[PDB]
Amino acid sequence: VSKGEELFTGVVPILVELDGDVNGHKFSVSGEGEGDATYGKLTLKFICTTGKLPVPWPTLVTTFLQCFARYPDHMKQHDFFKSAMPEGYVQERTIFFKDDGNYKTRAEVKFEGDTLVNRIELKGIDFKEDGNILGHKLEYNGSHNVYIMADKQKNGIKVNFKIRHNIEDGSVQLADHYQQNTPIGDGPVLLPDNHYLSYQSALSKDPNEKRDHMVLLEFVTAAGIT
Repeated sequence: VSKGEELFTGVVPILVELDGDVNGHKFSVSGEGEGDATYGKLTLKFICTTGKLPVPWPTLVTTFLQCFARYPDHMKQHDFFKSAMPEGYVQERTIFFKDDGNYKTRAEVKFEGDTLVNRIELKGIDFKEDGNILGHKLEYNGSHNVYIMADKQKNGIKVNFKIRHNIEDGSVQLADHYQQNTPIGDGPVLLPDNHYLSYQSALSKDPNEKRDHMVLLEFVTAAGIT
């Protein structure tokens, strides 16, 4: 097993730091938790440290650690994420909210000692002040697939997927995701055959937490290659 892989055989502490600006509404979020890739398990708690989060927490779920996905033994040569560790990779995304604005994110995911860290910058523009996002019309508790393909030319991967956030009136707010990952190091990485990650997610609250926050539990499993 490679250095990349063996770095995830046990429980790994996680730290996330995000700075955002959506239509001029600036905010910061700190996250802590742990990942157990053996079980594709993520347990996290995010806290808005600047007061009230100006966007719905559900819209930040996908932004808030694919290196913790459980890759079946027979699919191990297709795990790009762990292969780039500990040096890490840069994840870039554009998330288009149908009939509203878009988020553009840049995240540097890598190890700092024994801690897996993700430093994120989020920029949102063209949002409607009273739309489903800035107007907070999305339900908090709104199995889904994330499609991965190799991008040989850029020595990384290209990822695409759609999320449908539940609107309070019963409708749905589509969030179309376009993602790219590129290694930070100059070392070797695994370029995968087409496959996907299956997500199970659940949002909750900490009963003793007064700050605006989100408790997020996820189970991520690679599939698509039999």
